[PDB]
Amino acid sequence: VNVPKTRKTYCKGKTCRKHTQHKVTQYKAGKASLFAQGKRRYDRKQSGFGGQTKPVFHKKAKTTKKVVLRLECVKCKTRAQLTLKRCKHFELGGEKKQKGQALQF
Amino acid sequence: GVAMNPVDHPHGGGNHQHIGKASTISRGAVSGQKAGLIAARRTGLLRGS
RNA sequence: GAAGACAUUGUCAGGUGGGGAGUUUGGCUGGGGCGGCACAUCUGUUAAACGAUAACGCAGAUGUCCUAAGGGGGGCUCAUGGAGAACAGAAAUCUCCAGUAGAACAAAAGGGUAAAAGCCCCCUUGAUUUUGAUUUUCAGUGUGAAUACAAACCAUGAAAGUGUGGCCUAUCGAUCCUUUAGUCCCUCGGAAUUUGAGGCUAGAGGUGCCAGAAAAGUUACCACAGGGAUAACUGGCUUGUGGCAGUCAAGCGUUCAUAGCGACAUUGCUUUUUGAUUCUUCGAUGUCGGCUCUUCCUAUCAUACCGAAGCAGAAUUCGGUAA
RNA sequence: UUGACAUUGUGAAGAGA
RNA sequence: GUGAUUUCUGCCCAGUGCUCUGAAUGUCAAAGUGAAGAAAUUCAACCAAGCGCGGGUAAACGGCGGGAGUAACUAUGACU
RNA sequence: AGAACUGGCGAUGCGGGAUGAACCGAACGUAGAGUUAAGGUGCCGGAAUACACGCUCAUCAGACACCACAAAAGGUGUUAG
RNA sequence: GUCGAAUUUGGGUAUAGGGGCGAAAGACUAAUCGAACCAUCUAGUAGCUGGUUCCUGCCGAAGUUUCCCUCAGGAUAGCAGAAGCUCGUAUCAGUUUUAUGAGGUAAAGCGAAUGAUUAGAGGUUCCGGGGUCGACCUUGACCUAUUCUCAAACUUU
RNA sequence: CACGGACCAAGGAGUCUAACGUCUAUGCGAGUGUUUGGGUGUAAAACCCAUACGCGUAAUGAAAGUGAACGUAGGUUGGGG
Ligand SMILES: NC[C@@H]1O[C@H](O[C@H]2[C@@H](O)[C@H](O[C@@H]3[C@@H](O)[C@H](N)C[C@H](N)[C@H]3O[C@H]3O[C@H](CO)[C@@H](O)[C@H](O)[C@H]3N)O[C@@H]2CO)[C@H](N)[C@@H](O)[C@@H]1O
Ligand SMILES: NC[C@@H]1O[C@H](O[C@H]2[C@@H](O)[C@H](O[C@@H]3[C@@H](O)[C@H](N)C[C@H](N)[C@H]3O[C@H]3O[C@H](CO)[C@@H](O)[C@H](O)[C@H]3N)O[C@@H]2CO)[C@H](N)[C@@H](O)[C@@H]1O
Ligand SMILES: NC[C@@H]1O[C@H](O[C@H]2[C@@H](O)[C@H](O[C@@H]3[C@@H](O)[C@H](N)C[C@H](N)[C@H]3O[C@H]3O[C@H](CO)[C@@H](O)[C@H](O)[C@H]3N)O[C@@H]2CO)[C@H](N)[C@@H](O)[C@@H]1O
Ligand SMILES: NC[C@@H]1O[C@H](O[C@H]2[C@@H](O)[C@H](O[C@@H]3[C@@H](O)[C@H](N)C[C@H](N)[C@H]3O[C@H]3O[C@H](CO)[C@@H](O)[C@H](O)[C@H]3N)O[C@@H]2CO)[C@H](N)[C@@H](O)[C@@H]1O
Ligand SMILES: [Mg+2]
Ligand SMILES: [Mg+2]
Ligand SMILES: [Mg+2]
Ligand SMILES: [Mg+2]
Ligand SMILES: [Mg+2]
Ligand SMILES: [Mg+2]
Ligand SMILES: [Mg+2]
Ligand SMILES: [Mg+2]
Ligand SMILES: [Mg+2]
Ligand SMILES: [Mg+2]
Ligand SMILES: [Mg+2]
Ligand SMILES: [Mg+2]
Ligand SMILES: [Mg+2]
Ligand SMILES: [Mg+2]
Ligand SMILES: [Mg+2]
Ligand SMILES: [Mg+2]
Ligand SMILES: [Mg+2]
Ligand SMILES: [Mg+2]
Ligand SMILES: [Mg+2]
Ligand SMILES: [Mg+2]
Ligand SMILES: [Mg+2]
Ligand SMILES: [Mg+2]
Ligand SMILES: [Mg+2]
Ligand SMILES: [Mg+2]
Ligand SMILES: [Mg+2]
Ligand SMILES: [Mg+2]
Ligand SMILES: [Mg+2]
Ligand SMILES: [Mg+2]
Ligand SMILES: [Mg+2]
Ligand SMILES: [Mg+2]
Ligand SMILES: [Mg+2]
Ligand SMILES: [Mg+2]
Ligand SMILES: [Mg+2]
Ligand SMILES: [Mg+2]
Ligand SMILES: [Mg+2]
Ligand SMILES: [Mg+2]
Ligand SMILES: [Mg+2]
Ligand SMILES: [Mg+2]
Ligand SMILES: [Mg+2]
Ligand SMILES: [Mg+2]
Ligand SMILES: [Mg+2]
Ligand SMILES: [Mg+2]
Ligand SMILES: [Mg+2]
Ligand SMILES: [Mg+2]
Ligand SMILES: [Mg+2]
Ligand SMILES: [Mg+2]
Ligand SMILES: [Mg+2]
Ligand SMILES: [Mg+2]
Ligand SMILES: [Mg+2]
Ligand SMILES: [Mg+2]
Ligand SMILES: [Mg+2]
Ligand SMILES: [Mg+2]
Ligand SMILES: [Mg+2]
Ligand SMILES: [Mg+2]
Ligand SMILES: [Mg+2]
Ligand SMILES: [Mg+2]
Ligand SMILES: [Mg+2]
Ligand SMILES: [Mg+2]
Ligand SMILES: [Mg+2]
Ligand SMILES: [Mg+2]
Ligand SMILES: [Mg+2]
Ligand SMILES: [Mg+2]
Ligand SMILES: [Mg+2]
Ligand SMILES: [Mg+2]
Ligand SMILES: [Mg+2]
Ligand SMILES: [Mg+2]
Ligand SMILES: [Mg+2]
Ligand SMILES: [Mg+2]
Ligand SMILES: [Mg+2]
Ligand SMILES: [Mg+2]
Ligand SMILES: [Mg+2]
Ligand SMILES: [Mg+2]
Ligand SMILES: [Mg+2]
Ligand SMILES: [Mg+2]
Ligand SMILES: [Mg+2]
Ligand SMILES: [Mg+2]
Ligand SMILES: [Mg+2]
Ligand SMILES: [Mg+2]
Ligand SMILES: [Mg+2]
Ligand SMILES: [Mg+2]
Ligand SMILES: [Mg+2]
Ligand SMILES: [Mg+2]
Ligand SMILES: [Mg+2]
Ligand SMILES: [Mg+2]
Ligand SMILES: [Mg+2]
Ligand SMILES: [Mg+2]
Ligand SMILES: [Mg+2]
Ligand SMILES: [Mg+2]
Ligand SMILES: [Mg+2]
Ligand SMILES: [Mg+2]
Ligand SMILES: [Mg+2]
Ligand SMILES: [Mg+2]
Ligand SMILES: [Mg+2]
Ligand SMILES: [Mg+2]
Ligand SMILES: [Mg+2]
Ligand SMILES: [Mg+2]
Ligand SMILES: [Mg+2]
Ligand SMILES: [Mg+2]
Ligand SMILES: [Mg+2]
Ligand SMILES: [Mg+2]
Ligand SMILES: [Mg+2]
Ligand SMILES: [Mg+2]
Ligand SMILES: [Mg+2]
Ligand SMILES: [Mg+2]
Ligand SMILES: [Mg+2]
Ligand SMILES: [Mg+2]
Ligand SMILES: [Mg+2]
Ligand SMILES: [Mg+2]
Ligand SMILES: [Mg+2]
Ligand SMILES: [Mg+2]
Ligand SMILES: [Mg+2]
Ligand SMILES: [Mg+2]
Ligand SMILES: [Mg+2]
Ligand SMILES: [Mg+2]
Ligand SMILES: [Mg+2]
Ligand SMILES: [Mg+2]
Ligand SMILES: [Mg+2]
Ligand SMILES: [Mg+2]
Ligand SMILES: [Mg+2]
Ligand SMILES: [Mg+2]
Ligand SMILES: [Mg+2]
Ligand SMILES: [Mg+2]
Ligand SMILES: [Mg+2]
Ligand SMILES: [Mg+2]
Ligand SMILES: [Mg+2]
Ligand SMILES: [Mg+2]
Ligand SMILES: [Mg+2]
Ligand SMILES: [Mg+2]
Ligand SMILES: [Mg+2]
Ligand SMILES: [Mg+2]
Ligand SMILES: [Mg+2]
Ligand SMILES: [Mg+2]
Ligand SMILES: [Mg+2]
Ligand SMILES: [Mg+2]
Ligand SMILES: [Mg+2]
Ligand SMILES: [Mg+2]
Ligand SMILES: [Mg+2]
Ligand SMILES: [Mg+2]
Ligand SMILES: [Mg+2]
Ligand SMILES: [Mg+2]
Ligand SMILES: [Mg+2]
Ligand SMILES: [Mg+2]
Ligand SMILES: [Mg+2]
Ligand SMILES: [Mg+2]
Ligand SMILES: [Mg+2]
Ligand SMILES: [Mg+2]
Ligand SMILES: [Mg+2]
Ligand SMILES: [Mg+2]
Ligand SMILES: [Mg+2]
Ligand SMILES: [Mg+2]
Ligand SMILES: [Mg+2]
Ligand SMILES: [Mg+2]
Ligand SMILES: [Mg+2]
Ligand SMILES: [Mg+2]
Ligand SMILES: [Mg+2]
Ligand SMILES: [Mg+2]
Ligand SMILES: [Mg+2]
Ligand SMILES: [Mg+2]
Ligand SMILES: [Zn+2]
Repeated sequence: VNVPKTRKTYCKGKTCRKHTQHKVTQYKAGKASLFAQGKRRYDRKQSGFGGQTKPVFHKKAKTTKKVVLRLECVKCKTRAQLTLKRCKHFELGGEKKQKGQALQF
Repeated sequence: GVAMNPVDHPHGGGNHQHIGKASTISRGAVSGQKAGLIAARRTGLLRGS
């Protein structure tokens, strides 16, 4: 899929509930800090003797991942998350196609 | 060792008589793995006077 | 004498470490294995005119793709064919007439659509917010997908309207964890402010064995619990295969269908072939061949008596009663 | 096996961004 | 490892190992230093062996091909 | 080997099919008498070697569902058409 | 087979169980060895075999659904028993009748669509291509009305 | 032509426990439970009893919290007596 870099859609901002303009970015997850409780519970488990403790995934069948679009309000600044379907290729601000064009070169 | 059973020697793999893995063992090798040519720098017939 | 704050001894840290320790090494399956996916699904048919419905039944398909291939309005009408125009020819671009869809709608298939659902152009982001209900599957759980509403806020058009993704039937994902957005909210429990952390709601990162373990081999040195739910002899059904024999008589036999034969077809028998199957036996029916010995079968190699001959004789060949 | 820390005291030169 | 004597022991170091006073900054812990912080911490640099690179090594484990051309009948191919 | 509908067997004896899971008949407390089903009535064996019209003579005749097989093709045997 | 040496052998002594010892057979280590013997953890676990003790009376099944590292096992719904409770013909019903729907199988159809399929006859190409001649005949391609036979994944009916 | 059973006697297998579900009987009832303990005794009995505690009499949120009468504790339709 190709998506635009901007879209006008409803905002849940308590200041403005109405269709606003949105800066459309793409989601990427954070660095996952060491001090989240699970990670310091895991590192506890992982210590001493007895080798690996929690499992290790192997069997992955997925080619792709779902594309989550963050929408940042231009004015009220509040961000909302939207998710796409699955796709192998996704570009935001891609070049719009054109009909009737000569197959090039 | 190549004539023994696998229990008795690393060489002891049977069904033909062959060592089956490099006969040149490392220096950092562990007691029980060291058999054959041990630190061997090179191997084979030399003829070096 | 040598040696010297090195080394050694100590504790963490990185590397090496089948020498040694654990453990593991799918399922279905006309036995297992190999293949395959009938394991999660979709179209058509099998399916026996509601619904359901099986086999490793038949023909196929899915882990995608699309800022428009989504949303709305408008104009237009598509396959294809006939007759017509400089170079222009089978094939270029232009015209008229015909044209019920014979085209197109991502893809599998089926359905659906003609002042459209098709082609083309114009504007947009209903592929949005909120949170319940309903259908399929169903246990009437989950999940996926879908339908009709409500409450907002938008698009489109003169408008009535229609739009909560792709015309419909497939195109997918728990807990634990992490992560991002939301409410500016609660909690760190002697009391506070900041940093940090723990919550609530909603997404994402994945489990395709698709209701979602973290997993290589070998054993002829082997073991146990079981199994005739199950393979490897016999026996049983079946007889494709193998073996044996009919019928029709085109043809062969110089002549001449049938003395002796016999194509195309077609009806059979047999169980000394091989398969197919898996009923019996896995708390055990001694597994090849031979030797030895008996007896039975007849689809007769010989021998007794015959009929037929393309039987002069001789030899041979076909046949009958004959085991 | 390698690094560190500790056993670990006393001195001298001459070099590193 | 091979297995008296005799005779011979070819080619191959790309792989798997073994081995090397062989170029490197490429990667690379803990202690250590630097930056930011109210600190907890975060962020960097620097850095051991090892890996990575390079050399040797087959009486190390092991390997020694698929294709085609090519001499006057054919055939084969000393030849490429 | 595998589905559909119902009926059964399994879990169920009884009468019949000689024999028999599943067929036909019928389902079952203890008994008497009557009557029957399916199946039978020469003899084994309870019940007419009953009545009636034909057909059939086989040097393996035939004889009763499931059921314990036979086909094409022939017959101047005999029978009717 | 060997029999003057890698000979045979007494006794003393040494090596102990993931250990020993082995001129190598997984051999031997007290009739025990691809891990000894003894006791304990131990009544180890068993979706797997086997057994499971009196009588009568009444009722009476299932091998199916869904989920499961599920396929010799469970969960789940169904079938079944028990206990009853609220009521007293309220309501029903493995059935018909009448009214009113829905369906695309059997059959049927192919001089109806589609797809397949035998045979001639008529008519333009005056040919798609070559001949006969300094335009007539074959070949095909189409077209018109007919003809024989078909369909689980064709179809008006 | 599947397994156990040559024979006889004796022995020989759904138990107890802790926490529970439905149902039932009983006591008391917006309450209930004497038996940890104490009193007492004809002494493991029986008899008796303070303070507590447990569960119930309030729910709901993750949590800070908040916390059940508009109405004869409601309206319509059924309902035994
Ligand atoms: N040998 C010498 C004489 O020749 C004789 O002659 C006989 C042979 O030549 C020939 O006999 C053949 C024989 O050759 C061959 N190997 C076997 C075949 N079945 C016999 O066939 C003959 O004999 C048999 C049996 O008797 C008959 O049934 C048959 O009709 C006949 N043609 O046919 C003759 C009999 O018909 C016999 N062999 C023998 O007894 C006699 O003494
Ligand atoms: N004889 C008339 C024909 O048969 C029917 O007419 C009537 C009956 O024959 C038919 O009976 C059917 C029976 O066939 C079959 N069991 C299906 C269905 N359950 C029954 O019908 C009935 O079922 C039960 C009562 O039994 C009720 O709950 C249901 O509402 C009723 N329709 O129910 C029909 C209505 O009462 C069909 N409707 C139709 O073909 C036509 O009218
Ligand atoms: N529909 C009324 C009924 O029609 C019946 O008649 C049926 C047939 O006789 C009639 O068939 C006619 C045929 O008569 C006439 N000679 C030729 C015509 N093409 C056919 O027509 C029919 O068959 C063709 C396929 O063959 C279909 O394509 C067509 O749709 C169909 N109507 O089609 C009729 C049904 O549509 C009877 N006459 C009678 O029961 C009553 O009138
Ligand atoms: N035999 C003549 C030749 O054969 C074919 O055509 C034959 C047929 O295909 C054609 O048959 C008819 C036709 O006459 C009529 N006018 C139209 C109809 N649709 C055709 O139908 C044909 O095809 C359909 C499937 O599409 C079949 O269902 C049908 O049985 C068949 N006859 O007509 C021809 C004679 O029956 C070739 N198409 C063509 O070269 C030429 O006509
Ligand atoms: Mg407004
Ligand atoms: Mg610790
Ligand atoms: Mg550690
Ligand atoms: Mg959302
Ligand atoms: Mg969606
Ligand atoms: Mg050996
Ligand atoms: Mg070994
Ligand atoms: Mg070996
Ligand atoms: Mg060997
Ligand atoms: Mg061997
Ligand atoms: Mg050898
Ligand atoms: Mg060797
Ligand atoms: Mg090795
Ligand atoms: Mg120094
Ligand atoms: Mg190791
Ligand atoms: Mg191991
Ligand atoms: Mg299996
Ligand atoms: Mg295997
Ligand atoms: Mg396989
Ligand atoms: Mg499922
Ligand atoms: Mg689906
Ligand atoms: Mg159907
Ligand atoms: Mg149906
Ligand atoms: Mg329009
Ligand atoms: Mg047309
Ligand atoms: Mg058409
Ligand atoms: Mg569209
Ligand atoms: Mg389509
Ligand atoms: Mg269509
Ligand atoms: Mg129309
Ligand atoms: Mg309006
Ligand atoms: Mg709306
Ligand atoms: Mg959608
Ligand atoms: Mg998810
Ligand atoms: Mg979290
Ligand atoms: Mg935030
Ligand atoms: Mg506080
Ligand atoms: Mg505190
Ligand atoms: Mg804070
Ligand atoms: Mg995850
Ligand atoms: Mg998982
Ligand atoms: Mg699974
Ligand atoms: Mg797989
Ligand atoms: Mg599953
Ligand atoms: Mg193993
Ligand atoms: Mg086998
Ligand atoms: Mg046969
Ligand atoms: Mg047979
Ligand atoms: Mg044959
Ligand atoms: Mg035979
Ligand atoms: Mg002739
Ligand atoms: Mg003649
Ligand atoms: Mg054969
Ligand atoms: Mg069997
Ligand atoms: Mg068998
Ligand atoms: Mg037996
Ligand atoms: Mg057996
Ligand atoms: Mg025996
Ligand atoms: Mg015997
Ligand atoms: Mg024996
Ligand atoms: Mg045999
Ligand atoms: Mg005979
Ligand atoms: Mg004869
Ligand atoms: Mg002979
Ligand atoms: Mg003649
Ligand atoms: Mg002769
Ligand atoms: Mg002769
Ligand atoms: Mg013969
Ligand atoms: Mg005899
Ligand atoms: Mg050290
Ligand atoms: Mg140092
Ligand atoms: Mg020091
Ligand atoms: Mg060697
Ligand atoms: Mg040797
Ligand atoms: Mg060599
Ligand atoms: Mg090499
Ligand atoms: Mg090398
Ligand atoms: Mg090298
Ligand atoms: Mg560091
Ligand atoms: Mg230092
Ligand atoms: Mg070094
Ligand atoms: Mg070089
Ligand atoms: Mg190699
Ligand atoms: Mg080769
Ligand atoms: Mg070569
Ligand atoms: Mg060749
Ligand atoms: Mg060659
Ligand atoms: Mg050649
Ligand atoms: Mg050449
Ligand atoms: Mg040549
Ligand atoms: Mg040549
Ligand atoms: Mg030549
Ligand atoms: Mg050559
Ligand atoms: Mg050659
Ligand atoms: Mg060369
Ligand atoms: Mg069957
Ligand atoms: Mg049916
Ligand atoms: Mg029946
Ligand atoms: Mg029964
Ligand atoms: Mg019965
Ligand atoms: Mg009987
Ligand atoms: Mg019988
Ligand atoms: Mg009987
Ligand atoms: Mg009947
Ligand atoms: Mg009598
Ligand atoms: Mg009768
Ligand atoms: Mg008979
Ligand atoms: Mg028989
Ligand atoms: Mg007969
Ligand atoms: Mg006959
Ligand atoms: Mg006759
Ligand atoms: Mg006659
Ligand atoms: Mg006559
Ligand atoms: Mg000897
Ligand atoms: Mg001697
Ligand atoms: Mg000795
Ligand atoms: Mg021990
Ligand atoms: Mg072990
Ligand atoms: Mg030791
Ligand atoms: Mg010895
Ligand atoms: Mg061995
Ligand atoms: Mg012993
Ligand atoms: Mg022993
Ligand atoms: Mg032994
Ligand atoms: Mg063992
Ligand atoms: Mg021992
Ligand atoms: Mg002992
Ligand atoms: Mg026990
Ligand atoms: Mg225990
Ligand atoms: Mg257990
Ligand atoms: Mg099992
Ligand atoms: Mg699983
Ligand atoms: Mg069993
Ligand atoms: Mg149950
Ligand atoms: Mg009940
Ligand atoms: Mg009707
Ligand atoms: Mg049809
Ligand atoms: Mg149908
Ligand atoms: Mg039909
Ligand atoms: Mg019809
Ligand atoms: Mg059509
Ligand atoms: Mg069509
Ligand atoms: Mg013509
Ligand atoms: Mg009609
Ligand atoms: Mg038997
Ligand atoms: Mg048994
Ligand atoms: Mg027995
Ligand atoms: Mg026995
Ligand atoms: Mg006994
Ligand atoms: Mg016995
Ligand atoms: Mg006895
Ligand atoms: Mg209780
Ligand atoms: Mg006392
Ligand atoms: Mg109280
Ligand atoms: Mg309030
Ligand atoms: Mg008020
Ligand atoms: Mg009321
Ligand atoms: Mg009332
Ligand atoms: Zn806003």
